[PDB]
Amino acid sequence: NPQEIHLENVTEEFNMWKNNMVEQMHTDIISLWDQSLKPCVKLTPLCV
Amino acid sequence: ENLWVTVYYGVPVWKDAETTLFCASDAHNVWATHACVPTDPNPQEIHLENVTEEFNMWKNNMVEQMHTDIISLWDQSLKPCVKLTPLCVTLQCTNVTNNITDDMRGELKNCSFNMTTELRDKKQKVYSLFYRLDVVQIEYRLINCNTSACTQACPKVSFEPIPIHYCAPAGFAILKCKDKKFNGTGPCPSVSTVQCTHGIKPVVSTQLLLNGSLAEEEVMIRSENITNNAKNILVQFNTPVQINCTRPNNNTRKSIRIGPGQAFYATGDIIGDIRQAHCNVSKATWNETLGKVVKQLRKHFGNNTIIRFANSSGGDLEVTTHSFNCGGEFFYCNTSGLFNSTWISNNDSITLPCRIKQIINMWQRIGQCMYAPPIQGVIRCVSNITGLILTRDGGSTNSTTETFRPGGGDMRDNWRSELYKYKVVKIEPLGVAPTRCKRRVV
Amino acid sequence: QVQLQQPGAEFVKPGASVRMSCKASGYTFTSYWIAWVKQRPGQGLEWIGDIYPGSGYTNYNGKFKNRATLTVDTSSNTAYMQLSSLTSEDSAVYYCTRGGTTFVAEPWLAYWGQGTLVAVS
Amino acid sequence: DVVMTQTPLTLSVTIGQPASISCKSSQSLLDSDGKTYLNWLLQRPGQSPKRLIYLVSKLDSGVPDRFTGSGSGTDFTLKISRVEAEDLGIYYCWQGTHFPQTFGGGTRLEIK
Amino acid sequence: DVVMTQTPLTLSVTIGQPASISCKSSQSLLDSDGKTYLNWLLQRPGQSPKRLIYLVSKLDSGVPDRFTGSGSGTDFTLKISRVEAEDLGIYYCWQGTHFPQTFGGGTRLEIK
Amino acid sequence: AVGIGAVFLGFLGAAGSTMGAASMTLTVQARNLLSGIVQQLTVWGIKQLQARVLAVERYLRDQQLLGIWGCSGKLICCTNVPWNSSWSNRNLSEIWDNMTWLQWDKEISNYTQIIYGLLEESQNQQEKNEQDLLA
Amino acid sequence: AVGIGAVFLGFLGAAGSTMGAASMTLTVQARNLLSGIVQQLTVWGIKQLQARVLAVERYLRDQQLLGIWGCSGKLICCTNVPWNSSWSNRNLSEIWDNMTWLQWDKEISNYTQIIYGLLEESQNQQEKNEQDLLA
Amino acid sequence: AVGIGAVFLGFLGAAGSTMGAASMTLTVQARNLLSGIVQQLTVWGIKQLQARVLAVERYLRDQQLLGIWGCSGKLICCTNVPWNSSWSNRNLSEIWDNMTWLQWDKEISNYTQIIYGLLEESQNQQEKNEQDLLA
Ligand SMILES: *[C@@H]1O[C@H](CO)[C@@H](O[C@@H]2O[C@H](CO)[C@@H](O[C@@H]3O[C@H](CO)[C@@H](O)[C@H](O[C@H]4O[C@H](CO)[C@@H](O)[C@H](O)[C@@H]4O)[C@@H]3O)[C@H](O)[C@H]2NC(C)=O)[C@H](O)[C@H]1NC(C)=O
Ligand SMILES: *[C@@H]1O[C@H](CO)[C@@H](O[C@@H]2O[C@H](CO)[C@@H](O[C@@H]3O[C@H](CO)[C@@H](O)[C@H](O)[C@@H]3O)[C@H](O)[C@H]2NC(C)=O)[C@H](O)[C@H]1NC(C)=O
Ligand SMILES: *[C@@H]1O[C@H](CO)[C@@H](O[C@@H]2O[C@H](CO)[C@@H](O[C@@H]3O[C@H](CO)[C@@H](O)[C@H](O)[C@@H]3O)[C@H](O)[C@H]2NC(C)=O)[C@H](O)[C@H]1NC(C)=O
Ligand SMILES: *[C@@H]1O[C@H](CO)[C@@H](O[C@@H]2O[C@H](CO)[C@@H](O[C@@H]3O[C@H](CO)[C@@H](O)[C@H](O)[C@@H]3O)[C@H](O)[C@H]2NC(C)=O)[C@H](O)[C@H]1NC(C)=O
Ligand SMILES: *[C@@H]1O[C@H](CO)[C@@H](O[C@@H]2O[C@H](CO)[C@@H](O[C@@H]3O[C@H](CO)[C@@H](O)[C@H](O)[C@@H]3O)[C@H](O)[C@H]2NC(C)=O)[C@H](O)[C@H]1NC(C)=O
Ligand SMILES: *[C@@H]1O[C@H](CO)[C@@H](O[C@@H]2O[C@H](CO)[C@@H](O[C@@H]3O[C@H](CO)[C@@H](O)[C@H](O)[C@@H]3O)[C@H](O)[C@H]2NC(C)=O)[C@H](O)[C@H]1NC(C)=O
Ligand SMILES: *[C@@H]1O[C@H](CO)[C@@H](O[C@@H]2O[C@H](CO)[C@@H](O)[C@H](O)[C@H]2NC(C)=O)[C@H](O)[C@H]1NC(C)=O
Ligand SMILES: *[C@@H]1O[C@H](CO)[C@@H](O[C@@H]2O[C@H](CO)[C@@H](O)[C@H](O)[C@H]2NC(C)=O)[C@H](O)[C@H]1NC(C)=O
Ligand SMILES: *[C@@H]1O[C@H](CO)[C@@H](O[C@@H]2O[C@H](CO)[C@@H](O)[C@H](O)[C@H]2NC(C)=O)[C@H](O)[C@H]1NC(C)=O
Ligand SMILES: *[C@@H]1O[C@H](CO)[C@@H](O)[C@H](O)[C@H]1NC(C)=O
Ligand SMILES: *[C@@H]1O[C@H](CO)[C@@H](O)[C@H](O)[C@H]1NC(C)=O
Ligand SMILES: *[C@@H]1O[C@H](CO)[C@@H](O)[C@H](O)[C@H]1NC(C)=O
Ligand SMILES: *[C@@H]1O[C@H](CO)[C@@H](O)[C@H](O)[C@H]1NC(C)=O
Ligand SMILES: *[C@@H]1O[C@H](CO)[C@@H](O)[C@H](O)[C@H]1NC(C)=O
Ligand SMILES: *[C@@H]1O[C@H](CO)[C@@H](O)[C@H](O)[C@H]1NC(C)=O
Ligand SMILES: *[C@@H]1O[C@H](CO)[C@@H](O)[C@H](O)[C@H]1NC(C)=O
Ligand SMILES: *[C@@H]1O[C@H](CO)[C@@H](O)[C@H](O)[C@H]1NC(C)=O
Ligand SMILES: *[C@@H]1O[C@H](CO)[C@@H](O)[C@H](O)[C@H]1NC(C)=O
Ligand SMILES: *[C@@H]1O[C@H](CO)[C@@H](O)[C@H](O)[C@H]1NC(C)=O
Ligand SMILES: *[C@@H]1O[C@H](CO)[C@@H](O)[C@H](O)[C@H]1NC(C)=O
Ligand SMILES: *[C@@H]1O[C@H](CO)[C@@H](O)[C@H](O)[C@H]1NC(C)=O
Ligand SMILES: *[C@@H]1O[C@H](CO)[C@@H](O)[C@H](O)[C@H]1NC(C)=O
Ligand SMILES: *[C@@H]1O[C@H](CO)[C@@H](O)[C@H](O)[C@H]1NC(C)=O
Ligand SMILES: *[C@@H]1O[C@H](CO)[C@@H](O)[C@H](O)[C@H]1NC(C)=O
Ligand SMILES: *[C@@H]1O[C@H](CO)[C@@H](O)[C@H](O)[C@H]1NC(C)=O
Repeated sequence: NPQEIHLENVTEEFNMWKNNMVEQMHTDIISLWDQSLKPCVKLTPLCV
Repeated sequence: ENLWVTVYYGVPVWKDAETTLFCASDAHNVWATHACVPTDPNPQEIHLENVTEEFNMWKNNMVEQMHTDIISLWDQSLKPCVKLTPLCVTLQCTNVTNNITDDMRGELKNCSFNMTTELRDKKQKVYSLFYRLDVVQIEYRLINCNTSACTQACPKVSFEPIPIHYCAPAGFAILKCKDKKFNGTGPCPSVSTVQCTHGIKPVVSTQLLLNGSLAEEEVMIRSENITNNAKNILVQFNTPVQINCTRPNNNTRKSIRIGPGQAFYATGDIIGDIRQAHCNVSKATWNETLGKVVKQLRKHFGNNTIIRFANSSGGDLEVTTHSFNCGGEFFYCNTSGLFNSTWISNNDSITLPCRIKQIINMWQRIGQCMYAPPIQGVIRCVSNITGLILTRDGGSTNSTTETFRPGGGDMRDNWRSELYKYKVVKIEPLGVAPTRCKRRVV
Repeated sequence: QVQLQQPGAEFVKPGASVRMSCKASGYTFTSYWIAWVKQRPGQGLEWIGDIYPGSGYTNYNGKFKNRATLTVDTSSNTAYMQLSSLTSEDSAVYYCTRGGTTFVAEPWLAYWGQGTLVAVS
Repeated sequence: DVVMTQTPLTLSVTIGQPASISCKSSQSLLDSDGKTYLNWLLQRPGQSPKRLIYLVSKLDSGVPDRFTGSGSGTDFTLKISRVEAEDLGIYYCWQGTHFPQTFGGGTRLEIK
Repeated sequence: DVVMTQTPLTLSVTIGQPASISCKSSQSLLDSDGKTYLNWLLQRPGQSPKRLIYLVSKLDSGVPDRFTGSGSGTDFTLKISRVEAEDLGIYYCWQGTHFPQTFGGGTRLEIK
Repeated sequence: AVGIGAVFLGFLGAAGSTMGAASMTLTVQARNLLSGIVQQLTVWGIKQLQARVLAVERYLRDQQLLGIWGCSGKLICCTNVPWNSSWSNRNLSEIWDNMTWLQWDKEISNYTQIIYGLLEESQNQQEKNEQDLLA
Repeated sequence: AVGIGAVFLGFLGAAGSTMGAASMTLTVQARNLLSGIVQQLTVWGIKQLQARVLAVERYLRDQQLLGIWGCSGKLICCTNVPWNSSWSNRNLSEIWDNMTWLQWDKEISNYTQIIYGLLEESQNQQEKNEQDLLA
Repeated sequence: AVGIGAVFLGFLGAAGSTMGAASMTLTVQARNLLSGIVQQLTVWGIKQLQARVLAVERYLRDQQLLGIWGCSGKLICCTNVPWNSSWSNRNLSEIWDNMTWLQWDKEISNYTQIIYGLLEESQNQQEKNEQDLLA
């Protein structure tokens, strides 16, 4: 139930390319990538 | 008429409690790591008059807190770089005889070994120069091989000391005395409180304090039970004594790949002459500094006693010799020249033959270790001598002609000279006061 | 004797800064208030500011919109003032005067010093 | 704020005559404690400022007999029986109850 | 606290006479609920303590006709019409409204 | 007269002044119980959380405690509770204007729980009378 | 008479007694919501933080909830809001002195949000009237 | 007539209405400062703790702030402190029923600390007067 509410008689400023949400997601998924790669086999002995 | 009780909130009250503090650093590294919240440059210190407070040196938890804190930082900073497991191969070593001074004959050992290359199915022959205090005959193997193998100091993450500010959480306060005659423990009539302490350099030493905070007016001998010889005596000077330390060798660094994306840095081939590392301290300044120390020390002992000084009482290399971490290269130095004098009631430098051990064993936790890569070119050092950590010798008869020797070496004592003023207290805002009060009944 | 030592005279340049010291001697510096005063030869005395050598609390005159930063040192018994970056017309002598106690406050202006000639040029 | 004005801008006096100087306050300075902390200081020409009267009823140390501080509420005055070279100068009436601690406007004593 | 004292320290009685014993309270024991929980217990010489009167108006089980508890407020009394071997003993008046639940001082009934 | 015994004596500044003069400095004390760490890996990550939670929890215990006593929302509040005079046979002038608060709390620290043991009982009672008047 | 229905019946001890007798035991209940973990690695490190924060968060929700209703600072407070009689057609004597509180909350748990849906409206309405009188 | 300017305009809904009409919507705003994360490894473990503590700490700072002012426990409360008229030479009708609140705070944000610098002084002064009447 994503209750979205409309605010009338108002204006707001949005700063694209300065939003921290973009930075937050970029660092967040990289942490998930590193987290998911730790628990399985390393490939050290394949450099023969 | 009969007085009643009133509830008071926020009234100033102090209770002796100790908790976890917080770190703050001024504007990668090992101490700060750009992680501690910056401290604003307005350290508002406030003087509380008409008050006295008790300070318990050698019982402060700040000393314990810092000791455990930096060790955690040391372990944290060592995890992300190459381990040195494959360096324990047999070492077929040889002496170095190319332009060698007689004083360092047989110190460096040119060595060769069959350590592996990046490819798992190929080997390589690599030669490197190791100090005598890093190899042991079986022909040779590393000193730490039979003990747990250790990593290599991440080359980029220097260990240069950085002042660190300690601040207590909200609801707690830190009190610092200001009396210039402050002993180890006792009331101070100049109590003051500050949210964050001044810059504290975690620089390391065992015998001579380096880059410490000097005393205010006179040399102070801060010590608990003094008739007991088993506890160290901490001395803080009042005028710094300049100390020069340098490494004359023009060393070069060789990079050897050990595995996939894992490189090890070796020593050599050395360039130029072979000269022993030496430190220098002015003769005139040291004699004056020692004379002042005994003058104040004589106020706690007999006046007619003949005070003598001597080198350490022997033991393991870690504690018997002076240690420091100037320029990222460790030095173990023999300080027998700074304590060869006798004092009776009523030329510009000293040559200190120093030593270098490349494999480092840190705090006496024996399961850890680390490697410090060499640094190209000569290394120069300029530091300040601020005090000594002496020890009292036993067997004295009738307490006459007493002597002291340098010793100790425990890391806690070094910070105690910086955290003796600061103690942590707790705020008790709640309180009750008796007066003639009548609540307005509804 | 209660004396407030001040530097003789300082010659500074536009765009530079000054370290206006005021030494405290012959009394307890942790209680008495400290305030600065201007003595323009052609104008009357003006209130510059006030610094409390204890808690470090600072108060500034309304006309100054916090153009100055006041600092004190309880160890060396000294007081310092920043301008900051004053200009030509403010070239005059400033006096570091000692105030009274924060409780009684009646003895204000008890003692003065000699001042320092600030002539930015 | 409460301004401090003094009627005499120039006061021509010869040695051996009584001098009169007064000051005014826009609002009464009677503090809750029951005192008036007004100060009458005679700033010497080039020397450090020196107070002459504090707590106008009371007088400072090194009492000069000629100076007699008086006044309360809105009116403040300081009567001098005889004129000396020291008397020749600038007097400042300083309020000590409200913020800011404004000084006087300055009354000049000169011989013409 | 409220002390419980009894006038008779020694009470000489022969078989077949009326015995009188009383107790006092420093402060009135009338509880807010409207009752007096005072207990009159006759502790036997070496046996377990046994209550005789609770809620002095009320009486305990195994009612003895001779015992008649009475009294309120400050005065408490217990009248016995005839004396028996059981009567000879020590009586304790126990307050039951305030803290602590103090017992009586003890009145001894002996034949001399 | 700008120098009045007031807030600018500094946080904890009243600890050296008499108890009476310290009453006006009780507002500078409550403000420094939460802030100071507003601006912002294991080391210093858990420590920051542990310190922040402890500071928040500590302030709550007092806010709760004042809530049960009915003094919440009033920095200086009092109830109709009398106290056993044996604790301190001293006059008002002999308590407030002649001795510092720091050593005061030490003497009566023994009865801190006992004196607290009377505040809540009366506050609940005071509610009970209001309920009786209410009904 | 030391035995009075009071705190010493124990934490949660009034849960077996009637609602009327449980009113005097409402102070032993608010005290045991924060303390108990005053005295003090991944296991048991994060768990301690998670438990402490949850306990603090849970208590604050009620404190905030009472704050909006205007009953904060009073353990037993009541507003002027009437209630729909259809929820429970019972007498005062038929509610307080004849039935335990535990099964009570079960019956009226359906209208917990509805009854809450009237408290805050009245409190804000009370403030508005005070604003009108204020002005 | 079910449509009245009231809570159902939505959380933050009054931000587009005039200041006067926004007064009745101040209860929907305090409720959404704690909840929302009631229902529940490094990633998202520390983050959850950091977010929860910050939300609790932020709300407490305001609760403490209202506590010092003496307005705690009342959603709409005012003290007796006057204000320097130079800040806003406007009439009541010229403030409440003709302009939104969002731009109002921007103009007066300069004196937020100054106006706060008078509230606590008066509240402590009020307590001192009550102490005098109390004594
Ligand atoms: C006690 O305090 C003094 C005061 O600072 C301190 O002396 C300092 O020593 C360091 C180490 O030599 C000096 O900084 C070095 O300067 C040389 C020459 O310019 C540089 O080559 C060094 O760079 C190396 O280290 C960097 C990391 O620190 C690396 O990033 C770099 O790649 C190089 O490997 C380094 O910058 C410093 O200038 C002096 N300070 C002064 C004021 O002279 C002394 O070391 C302290 N005592 C102890 C025991 O540490
Ligand atoms: C080691 O000891 C020497 C003294 O033997 C220290 O030298 C002193 O260094 C301080 C700064 O750290 C100097 O004070 C500075 O003076 C300049 C003006 O020259 C001023 O602008 C600064 O703000 C600061 O006050 C001091 O003059 C200087 N003294 C001497 C005799 O040289 C040296 O700093 C010590 N080093 C360490 C690492 O402890
Ligand atoms: C630390 O350094 C000191 C000197 O700086 C070392 O002491 C030195 O030890 C040697 C070896 O014993 C001494 O040489 C011999 O002395 C005897 C004395 O009778 C003499 O007969 C021999 O012919 C030979 O010269 C040397 O004199 C002595 N130095 C001094 C100043 O006395 C010390 O061994 C060093 N310790 C460590 C752990 O490095
Ligand atoms: C620290 O202790 C000293 C003890 O001497 C205090 O000195 C006294 O301070 C007061 C006010 O600060 C001085 O003024 C007095 O005020 C009272 C109350 O207004 C008044 O009734 C007296 O007549 C007097 O004017 C007092 O002269 C001074 N000397 C004394 C008491 O001998 C000092 O105030 C204390 N400071 C702090 C911060 O606690
Ligand atoms: C648990 O339930 C039993 C049910 O029998 C309760 O027994 C009753 O307890 C009350 C007081 O605890 C006894 O005294 C009564 O008190 C009322 C009010 O003061 C009074 O009006 C009565 O005349 C009576 O004296 C009562 O005799 C006793 N027996 C019954 C009700 O048959 C017990 O109290 C309950 N315990 C708890 C902890 O809830
Ligand atoms: C957004 O802004 C518009 C601007 O036109 C607002 O329109 C006005 O809204 C009001 C009520 O919502 C309408 O009724 C008026 O009410 C007042 C007060 O009860 C009454 O005195 C008037 O006579 C009128 O009936 C009004 O007709 C309407 N038009 C206007 C003002 O030109 C709208 O309400 C605003 N909405 C929000 C959510 O802020
Ligand atoms: C430390 O002091 C020693 C002793 O004075 C210095 O040794 C000198 O070295 C130079 C060569 O650079 C020789 O010419 C001198 O003859 C040596 N002195 C003596 C007494 O033999 C050394 O250079 C100093 N080192 C530093 C870094 O200061
Ligand atoms: C220690 O080393 C320094 C630098 O090699 C020597 O030179 C001094 O350097 C400082 C600057 O750090 C100057 O202020 C001094 O004037 C220099 N002194 C001289 C004599 O040139 C210094 O002499 C050395 N001191 C000792 C005791 O060895
Ligand atoms: C401390 O100094 C003394 C100097 O007397 C050293 O004593 C000599 O030590 C060497 C080896 O270290 C021996 O070969 C000599 O026979 C010793 N001579 C005497 C007279 O003792 C002592 O070794 C030094 N110890 C330390 C730890 O520096
Ligand atoms: C190497 O140096 C050591 C040092 O004592 C010596 O014993 C050994 O004989 C030397 N060997 C050669 C081949 O020079
Ligand atoms: C390295 O390998 C070569 C080639 O077999 C061999 O001659 C030499 O002895 C080896 N060295 C070591 C230390 O094993
Ligand atoms: C490792 O070898 C050295 C060489 O003497 C010895 O001193 C040390 O005790 C040994 N350590 C272990 C754990 O065997
Ligand atoms: C400091 O402590 C020592 C040891 O208890 C004591 O002898 C001395 O008197 C104290 N005071 C000073 C000024 O040293
Ligand atoms: C140590 O302290 C005790 C008392 O603190 C004292 O009696 C004794 O003389 C001191 N010295 C020794 C060696 O015990
Ligand atoms: C070490 O020995 C190797 C092998 O002979 C030689 O190439 C190298 O130059 C030597 N290094 C030094 C410093 O003598
Ligand atoms: C150091 O001082 C002592 C004290 O008398 C003196 O005997 C000695 O000669 C001095 N040494 C130097 C090098 O000045
Ligand atoms: C040693 O002499 C000083 C004065 O030079 C004196 O103050 C001190 O008491 C003396 N020491 C002893 C143990 O008497
Ligand atoms: C101390 O220095 C003198 C100076 O010649 C020397 O003879 C003596 O052997 C030295 N002693 C020590 C222990 O260093
Ligand atoms: C060391 O030797 C190399 C050889 O070319 C030279 O480039 C370098 O400058 C030397 N380093 C020093 C510190 O003299
Ligand atoms: C006196 O102390 C007792 C406990 O010792 C306590 O019960 C009583 O309430 C106290 N008196 C007053 C008036 O509080
Ligand atoms: C307070 O308690 C301590 C220890 O519990 C005791 O030593 C002291 O005498 C007590 N003081 C009073 C006034 O009861
Ligand atoms: C009765 O219930 C309705 C909803 O079913 C509600 O709107 C109304 O307010 C209730 N009556 C009272 C008096 O609260
Ligand atoms: C309460 O709600 C439940 C389920 O929502 C329902 O079974 C029950 O009958 C309801 N009780 C009343 C009194 O409305
Ligand atoms: C007017 O503003 C000044 C500061 O500029 C302030 O001190 C004063 O209290 C204000 N007036 C009122 C009535 O608040
Ligand atoms: C508020 O402050 C800002 C910057 O601090 C300034 O630009 C603006 O003019 C100020 N407004 C008022 C009304 O003082």
